[PDB]
Amino acid sequence: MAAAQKKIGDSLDYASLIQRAILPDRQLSATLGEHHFILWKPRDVVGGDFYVYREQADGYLIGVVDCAGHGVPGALMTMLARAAIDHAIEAVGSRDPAAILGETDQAMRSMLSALATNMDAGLVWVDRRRRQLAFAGAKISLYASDGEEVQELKGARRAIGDGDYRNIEVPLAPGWTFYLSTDGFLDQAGGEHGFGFGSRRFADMLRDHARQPLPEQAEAFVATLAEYQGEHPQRDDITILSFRFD
Amino acid sequence: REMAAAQKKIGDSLDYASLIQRAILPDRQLSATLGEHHFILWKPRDVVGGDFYVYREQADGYLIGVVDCAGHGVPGALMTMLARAAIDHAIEAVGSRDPAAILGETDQAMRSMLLATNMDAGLVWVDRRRRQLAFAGAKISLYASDGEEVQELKGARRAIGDKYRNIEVPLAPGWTFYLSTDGFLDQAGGEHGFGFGSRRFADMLRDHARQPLPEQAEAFVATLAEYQGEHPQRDDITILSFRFD
Ligand SMILES: [Mg+2]
Ligand SMILES: [Mg+2]
Ligand SMILES: [Mg+2]
Ligand SMILES: [Mg+2]
Ligand SMILES: [Mg+2]
Ligand SMILES: [Mg+2]
Repeated sequence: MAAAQKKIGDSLDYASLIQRAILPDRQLSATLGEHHFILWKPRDVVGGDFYVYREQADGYLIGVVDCAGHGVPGALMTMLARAAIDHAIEAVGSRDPAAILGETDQAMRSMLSALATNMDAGLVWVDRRRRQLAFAGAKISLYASDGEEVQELKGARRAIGDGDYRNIEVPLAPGWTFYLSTDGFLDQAGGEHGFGFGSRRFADMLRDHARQPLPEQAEAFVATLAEYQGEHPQRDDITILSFRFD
Repeated sequence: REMAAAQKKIGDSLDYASLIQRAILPDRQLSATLGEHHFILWKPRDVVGGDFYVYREQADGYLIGVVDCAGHGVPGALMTMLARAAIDHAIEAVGSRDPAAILGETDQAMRSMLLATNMDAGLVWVDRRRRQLAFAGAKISLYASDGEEVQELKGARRAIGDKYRNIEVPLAPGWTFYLSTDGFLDQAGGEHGFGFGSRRFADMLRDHARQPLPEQAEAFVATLAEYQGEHPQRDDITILSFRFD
């Protein structure tokens, strides 16, 4: 009998309302408008992926997080990590991504006493006033493109909760689109042999669309994966948070 | 054609999600500091629930409490992660000695992060140095018994998320204290499928209040199992008990 399957589905659908409530959608739309786009597709109804955003007068903090697991266990991690990120932003400010990650790690260790509790994160402080960007990541990269060149600011090879973090500071040039993605989109199986999309198809896709309006890029990226994937099930939670300077 | 493998996947996922929820519980700290001066009864309705409990040891005393978040199952379990972190923030912002201030601050921390979102909580600051207690609750009571009388320090009839004060009380020797969510008192059973209730609960506490707390815990489980019979578990159950002298 599939009556139990209906019960769980209704329970998870309501749990997705809780997980959506912790996402900064409204704030992103109201402050960045079309100078951002969000792609957020959990594998199940609730996932282990989420994203953060904190607007300041002089710039903004923006990031993506992939907590251990997907489904319900991943979604539980997402609640803890969202609160751990808020604590960290309050303890060290929103301008130092490496300090935020260090403090997030500590806050997580403080709440969780064999359990996979590690998490990937890519955090960026966009300092509009001083025209420079600070990035710090644990197994998450910052991709940047002007439609000609594709740069990848690689994150540390260590996940949060196992590592000391450092910021990568780049000049902030106009005409550049930035992309923060979890592994899910790049790991999506598909195509002729069932290989994951990968870093090379991803960098090419970004360069190809980087100069385009971000609402158009978002649509093209969704249609590019839908096409690639075909009949293959979604392998992992997908998140792409994009933002553009001038 | 019956894709039953999905039901296995979800079951294994929930069982692993219960390891995450158990990791946020202060079991180890409670056992290491209170030993047999405490007992915990924690039984979610499903694999994961909306109920949890807190504990924070200080040099001069301890903070102990129970929380019942909106819902049960997975949605309830998501609320517990948020509330656990909101309680940590509140303890850091106002200290672990003012239960009413902790509840106020927990409410604010919850409103900043987030739909039924209200929650019940009963928080107690046990002062060892002043030989007193401070209690504040939102739809949760503090029960006390010496095996003869039963005292109930009632919490506000409003939940955290609607509209808090401390009730200070002296610690007399031979008294056992009990913090329970509504789940045990709402358990359907008996002759007419009625919930256990406050009067059967007070009598149960009085009947066992003189026993070692590991024995009380067992008697409480056997009392509900008997009452419940064939009735399914109606809600998440939590009983956190503590004793001084
Ligand atoms: Mg994950
Ligand atoms: Mg990975
Ligand atoms: Mg992933
Ligand atoms: Mg509940
Ligand atoms: Mg109730
Ligand atoms: Mg309840």
